[PDB]
Amino acid sequence: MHPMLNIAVRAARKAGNLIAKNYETPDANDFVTNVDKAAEAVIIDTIRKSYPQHTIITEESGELEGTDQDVQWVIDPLDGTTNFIKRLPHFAVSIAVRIKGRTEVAVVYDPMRNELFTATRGQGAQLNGYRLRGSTARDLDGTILATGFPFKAKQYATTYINIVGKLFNECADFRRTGSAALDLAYVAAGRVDGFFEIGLRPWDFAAGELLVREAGGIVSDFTGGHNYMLTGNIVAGNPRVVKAMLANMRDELSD
Amino acid sequence: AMHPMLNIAVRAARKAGNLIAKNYETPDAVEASQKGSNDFVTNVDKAAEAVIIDTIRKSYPQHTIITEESGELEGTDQDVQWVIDPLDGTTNFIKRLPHFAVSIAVRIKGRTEVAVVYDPMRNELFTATRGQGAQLNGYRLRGSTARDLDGTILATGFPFKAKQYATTYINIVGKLFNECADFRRTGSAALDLAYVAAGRVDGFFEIGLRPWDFAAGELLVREAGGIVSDFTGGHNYMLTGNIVAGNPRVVKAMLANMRDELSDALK
Amino acid sequence: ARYLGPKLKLSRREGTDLFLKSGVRAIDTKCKIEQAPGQHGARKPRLSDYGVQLREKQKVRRIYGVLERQFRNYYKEAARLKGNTGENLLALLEGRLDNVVYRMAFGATRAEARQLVSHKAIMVNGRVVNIASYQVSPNDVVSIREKAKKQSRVKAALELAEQREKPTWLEVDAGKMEGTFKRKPERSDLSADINEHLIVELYSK
Amino acid sequence: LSGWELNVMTVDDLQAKHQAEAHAAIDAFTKYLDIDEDFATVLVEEGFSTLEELAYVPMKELLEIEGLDEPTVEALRERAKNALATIAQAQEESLGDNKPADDLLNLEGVDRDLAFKLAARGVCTLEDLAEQGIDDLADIEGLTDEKAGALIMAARNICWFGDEA
Ligand SMILES: [Mg+2]
Ligand SMILES: [Mg+2]
Repeated sequence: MHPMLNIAVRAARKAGNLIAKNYETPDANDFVTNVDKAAEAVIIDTIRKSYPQHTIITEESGELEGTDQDVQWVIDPLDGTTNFIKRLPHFAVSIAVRIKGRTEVAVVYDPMRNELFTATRGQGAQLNGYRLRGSTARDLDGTILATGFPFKAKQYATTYINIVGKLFNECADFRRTGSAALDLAYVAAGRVDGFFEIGLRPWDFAAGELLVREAGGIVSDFTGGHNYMLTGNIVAGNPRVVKAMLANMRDELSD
Repeated sequence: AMHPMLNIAVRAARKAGNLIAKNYETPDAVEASQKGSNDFVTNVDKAAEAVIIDTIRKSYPQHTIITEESGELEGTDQDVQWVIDPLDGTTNFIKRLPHFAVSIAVRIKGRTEVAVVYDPMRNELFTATRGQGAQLNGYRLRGSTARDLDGTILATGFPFKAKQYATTYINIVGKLFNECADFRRTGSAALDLAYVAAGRVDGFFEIGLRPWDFAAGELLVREAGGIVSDFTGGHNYMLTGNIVAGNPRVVKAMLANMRDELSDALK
Repeated sequence: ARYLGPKLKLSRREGTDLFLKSGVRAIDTKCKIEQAPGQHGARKPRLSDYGVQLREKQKVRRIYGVLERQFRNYYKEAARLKGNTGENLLALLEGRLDNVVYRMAFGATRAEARQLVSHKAIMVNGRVVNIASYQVSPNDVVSIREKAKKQSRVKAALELAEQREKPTWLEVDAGKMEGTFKRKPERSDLSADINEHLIVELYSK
Repeated sequence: LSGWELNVMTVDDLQAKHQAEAHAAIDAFTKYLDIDEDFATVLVEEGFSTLEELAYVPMKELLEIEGLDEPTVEALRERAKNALATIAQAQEESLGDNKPADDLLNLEGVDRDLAFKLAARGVCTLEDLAEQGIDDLADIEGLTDEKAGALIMAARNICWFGDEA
């Protein structure tokens, strides 16, 4: 399980170097698609150096299939592109190594803050040399919830709003960064207790769900099942906050 | 050259930021010490405050200082005030989330004269002085170029200390979410204002802010081409803790959008 | 769960002297355990590290990137050479082209070395002989073709060789993008965590 | 700094186990010594850890050493019957933490062997079953994704859907 993660972090580092080195140029969505494509190119071409047969799933061209269909590689060289558009330095590359339909390795890497969270079954979730723990919460008092708004699917918003409302009457505060993968990485390092999102897509949160799970946490769809892999209505965290949040959010189900 | 008070303030901010960063890597020493309704004041806040005050007293033993902790320490020359937040978003620090900043502003005769905010993690230093403008590590700051509500990113803070208005706020939130593009919720009004100055957010609004938090950002956005106002265009914000700011056209659109949803308590 | 029962069965199914009991008297004399004193005595043909020997064989094969058939061919070719076989193995396996390629960084891996030798990117004696199974005699110059020295692959691999351990026995010319070899390295300039005398006794017993 | 690789396990507990492991089993040696503290210590020159075979040695061992008298060896053989029965009983006890409860047995798709499998991963309660996804409850010898799926669903009904216990 070492060499897979080895190639993973290699491609991650090269992609982050490219993204940052480019980010040092001025401007005031052409450029972001340009750099997204260039990062994907460097990523995949560095990949084909080893196992040019695993099936890559990007976020743009569906599933770039391969001849060794035992391993899928979920890729997003940029998440929450809005950030890189508007100069806000919060974005990370997300690589996920999945097998047989489930995921085994995951690496999220923020170039700006130079953070790098690795995760794999059993061997845990590390931050450049840290046995992560998740948060320590057991309730929804003095807690933080990394939220997310449907900036493409505003129809839920209303009931979503209701959730927010009720959540605000229960929790302590909210966050919003736009990089769902970074929200997941933050709940992995316990930087924020609970995470939830309405209608996400596997290419982004594939690595992040593996992160939060490996860090002693658990994920779920809005209705407690596991159709999140196809529905992306994520709710994740350590079981304590997950219960404390689901108990109050399920009663407003609309998906 | 450079503005003198600005220079001494940025020295103070550098020292304070270095202290905060140095303590950020030992979460076993900084504990959670709550003050009000989820406004922690850890000992590290006290240490940074003392460091800043000491560094100032060297060059102005006579200037009255204001601080959320020590209230108002009078000085023999109280025509000029030093407003400080040694830490903004104490919650973001206790969760060890690496997004916070120290804020130092100097008012002269009531009108804010200079302001600085410092994020040690990303190592970003938003400086601003009236009559010279705003700088981010050497780059001028002209805010967002937005002129509508579409594609606009709105930074905001929630009244998680004045939750009575929650519904109201949430109400307007919904309204906003019908026109804007996306929200941002970072947890430090100073840094949010700074981002407004850097155009990294197309605008900002908040309810229930202490007078010692926007004083370091309102001048920032002002000399950053943006504008601030209360929820109605007046100037009672300095007392209502209700701020709305951004580039002028976006501020106009936001005010015209919010004026209806507004609960008449804030008016 | 306390081991207070059969000792013959215990130390025979484990078959080794784990030092559970102090063992004050000679163990083999107390009962007929599989282990007899004077190690070289009861099993007169016995090679130390009897189970790891083949693992280290697969290690030298993974660093050479070669197979067993050509290994035994080199073995029979080296048995004809007058001299110490424990060093002639490594000598004849060092006089090849792909090894000095891994050195001079045409391919940063001996497998990538074999690829580049099979990719028509190795001019030897100014002649295209791409079969990797030749013994390019020492005191020879080899390079990449004259139309490919601006590539990303060539510049990258040559800088890589520059960043690896620089051989005193192979003049690597990273500007000239080539290698000149004089003589196979002797006992002094090879790896010191390897077995060949044991391999020689396994191939010659 | 030292260059010498290091190992940090213990200094008082669990450290004799490296070298003083065949003389540190406080139960039997001291349970025989409390009446031997008047007589003597025990004979270390033989291991006798595997007491069975090395107790079937003639008078030689019993003549050479004192304290292990003939009635002493016979009474201690009865006590070693107690000791082998104690080993068997410890075997029995080491197979006790699986926790088949009504809250963990009668659930849909749960036979007693499903209890033994779920605790075979280390699940000694019902909440734990509700603390894993299909990916993490995997690797079970005869548990697919849909069975474990509906089982997680049952756990989250009895725990998190009705939000009860
Ligand atoms: Mg993406
Ligand atoms: Mg403060």
